[PDB]
Amino acid sequence: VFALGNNLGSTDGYLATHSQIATKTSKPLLETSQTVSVITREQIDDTASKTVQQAMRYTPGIFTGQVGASNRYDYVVMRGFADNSVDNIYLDGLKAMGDSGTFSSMQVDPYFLERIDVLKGPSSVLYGRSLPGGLVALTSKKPLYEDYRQITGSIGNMGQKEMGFDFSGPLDEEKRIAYRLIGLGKGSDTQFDHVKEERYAIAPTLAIDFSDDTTLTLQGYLQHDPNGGYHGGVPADGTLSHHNGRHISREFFDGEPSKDDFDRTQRMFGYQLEHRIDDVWSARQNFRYLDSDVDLSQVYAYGWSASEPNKLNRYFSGAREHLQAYIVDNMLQAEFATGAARHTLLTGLDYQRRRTVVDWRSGSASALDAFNPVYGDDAISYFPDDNHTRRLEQTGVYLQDLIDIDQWRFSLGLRQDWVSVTDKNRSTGSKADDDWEKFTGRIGALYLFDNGLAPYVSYSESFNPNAYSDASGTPLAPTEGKQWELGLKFQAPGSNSFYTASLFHITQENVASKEPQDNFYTSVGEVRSQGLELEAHTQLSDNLKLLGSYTYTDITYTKSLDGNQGHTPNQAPKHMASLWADYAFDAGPLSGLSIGGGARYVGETWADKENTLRVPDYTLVDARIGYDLGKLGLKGLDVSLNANNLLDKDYVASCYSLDFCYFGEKRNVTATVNYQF
Ligand SMILES: CCCCCCCCOCCOCCOCCOCCO
Ligand SMILES: CCCCCCCCCCC[C@@H](O)CC(=O)O
Ligand SMILES: CCCCCCCCCCC[C@@H](O)CC(=O)O
Ligand SMILES: CCCCCCCCCCC[C@@H](O)CC(=O)O
Ligand code: NA
Ligand code: NA
Ligand code: NI
Repeated sequence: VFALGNNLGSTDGYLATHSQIATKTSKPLLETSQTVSVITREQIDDTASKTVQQAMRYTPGIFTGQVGASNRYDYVVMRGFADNSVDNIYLDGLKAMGDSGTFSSMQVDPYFLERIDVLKGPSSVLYGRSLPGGLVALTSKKPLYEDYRQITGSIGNMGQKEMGFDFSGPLDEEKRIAYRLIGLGKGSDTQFDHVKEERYAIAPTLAIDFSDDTTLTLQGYLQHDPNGGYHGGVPADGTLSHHNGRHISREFFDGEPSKDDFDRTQRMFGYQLEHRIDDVWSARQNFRYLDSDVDLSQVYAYGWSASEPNKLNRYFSGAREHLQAYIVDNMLQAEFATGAARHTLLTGLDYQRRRTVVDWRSGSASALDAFNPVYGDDAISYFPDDNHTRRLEQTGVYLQDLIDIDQWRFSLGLRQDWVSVTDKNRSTGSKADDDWEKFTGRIGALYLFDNGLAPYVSYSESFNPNAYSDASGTPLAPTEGKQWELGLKFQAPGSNSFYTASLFHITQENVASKEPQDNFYTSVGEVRSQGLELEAHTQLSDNLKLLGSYTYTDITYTKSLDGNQGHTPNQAPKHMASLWADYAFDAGPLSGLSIGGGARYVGETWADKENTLRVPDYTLVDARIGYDLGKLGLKGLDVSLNANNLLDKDYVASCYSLDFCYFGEKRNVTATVNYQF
């Protein structure tokens, strides 16, 4: 039923049986030599996660707090590696292709997805450039071959309101052409004064069966965000502590209302072609093109002003960016036997190409009182403009073999990569132009016991182009990740329960390092991240689903010129844990009702790489109640009330440095109505 490039599992409540993310071909999680979590549509809905980042808050090895209550972009820190977290997202097989070094990172609304898979650790062997911590792969909704219709409505605090629809179905008498059309409109004042978020999006999709051997899928995703919510940060002095006498509200807005814009338009046109050649061979081509636009205009705080007492030193930052990008992945796979051994041999060739045109304005703004701001003084005092064109190109050739034999599952992969990047400075004339070729390998071995236990060991690699440069303005060499993972998976034969343990050790080399006086880097640092991840999904009866996680992460700088040579980076909790439970009353008095709840604990973190100051820990509580009106004669209609951060904690979710600390989201309460067919 076509495994190449599909998950092809089966899902039941919060638990899926298979995935494609570690292998690029459907494999049962139990027989897969990597740590892989999967978050279902149902999980996303039950926790009322507004955002792919928020949707990961019950998953071990993941930190969701990088910018606190900001929703503009999706920051997912994996296994301690925060440094280019916007780039961890892949969509229908293919990297998202935002440009991490500009304001043009892309955002996928969760209403368009059906699933989210997380793969832990270095993963370049099938994806090219990526992070040492791993990757997140989103799977979008697809056309259906029986008629389906949903309409959905939401109201909330902070002025939240959402409407959305989702029609799918067969288009022809013979059920070989199918559509899906998904639309939404969405808005929020946030917790923060004078800010809106706003989105309108629509996703059409056509699915065409060609002979008995081919499917073609045409895809669009048009999204427009006329407002970007909030993306500010404030000093730790006055947030984790008192500044002179005061404390700095979690509703505080560091900008100017008359100069705060964030307008993002993102359009994707894509296709997936699946083709069966023989009983042995399959091919598959995935492709997507992205044309984005960002206009941005903001005044933002950078520390206390040194001459004015209770006011924040502030700057301006404008941008107009046009990004155009494309990505294609070609795969050819064979299923054949050599004696006792089953082989699944994959080769493929991918190609990425990205151009981004960026006109950046900047300058200084009047200072602003941090407790009793007076807005209005929006005159900017401009610095020199800074205009660039930026291109990247990556090309990969890769080979994988999955060898099955007796109770062993083995895994081999190689990949050759070619990366070119170039920056034209249209303001000063100058040009950077640099290219690297990289080789990556992965090897895994798992053993599948008769009773449902599956120990596995795995070795694996990543590379990623370095964000930083040397004294001559040349980029540093790419960073290299290497990981040994040792893991244990369990599912009892009968049950719908699943358990996982992973011990891992990751090394990151070529990390940028600077002597504090210097303003240019050298690639001479190293980071080591090791820890333990536990994950439980339990069906305790037919009415009760549980998810449990625990995460121990010891990440430090094992080599650093900055003076931080045994420190833990910021945004890296030593401990995290979570627990979520949904109860659905079967029969009796409360039939149709559902209650669920959860708790998430995040340990203390450092505010700074110097480790001079702690961010306190926090436990947040989320809750829900739902009712199925099908019980009472209105089949398909149901209704829910959700609350995240039920106890309305103030807290600093994290800091990026002592100058930039971020508040966690306050209590968020959404009530929802869905009518199906
Ligand atoms: C279990 C108790 C809670 C159940 C409450 C169910 C009712 C849900 O109402 C939400 C429907 O409202 C959505 C309307 O939003 C858009 C309309 O406004 C236009 C804005 O210009
Ligand atoms: C109900 C959902 C509303 C749909 C929102 C999508 C907005 C996308 C803007 C696309 C504009 C270009 O296509 C027009 C052009 O080239 O001039
Ligand atoms: C086996 C045949 C492949 C099927 C056709 C797909 C070709 C994809 C074009 C990619 C362009 C790069 O190659 C350019 C390069 O960086 O050199
Ligand atoms: C059968 C396998 C054929 C493989 C074709 C490999 C082509 C790779 C060269 C293109 C790489 C660009 O991103 C950078 C560049 O070339 O400057
Ligand atoms: Na892994
Ligand atoms: Na938004
Ligand atoms: Ni616009």
